[PDB]
Amino acid sequence: QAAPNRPNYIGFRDNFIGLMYYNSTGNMGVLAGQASQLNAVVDLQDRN
Amino acid sequence: SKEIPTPYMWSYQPQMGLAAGASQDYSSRMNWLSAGPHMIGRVNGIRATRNQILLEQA
Repeated sequence: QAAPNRPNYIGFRDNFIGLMYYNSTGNMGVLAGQASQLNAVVDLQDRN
Repeated sequence: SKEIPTPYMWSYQPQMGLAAGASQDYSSRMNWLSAGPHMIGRVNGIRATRNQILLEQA
């Protein structure tokens, strides 16, 4: 005897979270001026 | 650093009613590290007011 399997749907996440390293210093991404030597995005661990 | 210090805030003792030993204020600081000259001379102009309000309040 044989039953159909337990279905799933490997899709992308809701609203494309889990694709960008947010809020985690350690491979963190920066908006800045081109000649600025600065950030405008510094992240913290507890912030979501 | 030495000139505009972040003020020592106390802590309340509920049992004895005395002062529980103070601590550096570490929960109101601006994150001015991502700022050029036209604001880090403004942020230091803010802390230099709360270090003068707290002396005209004391």
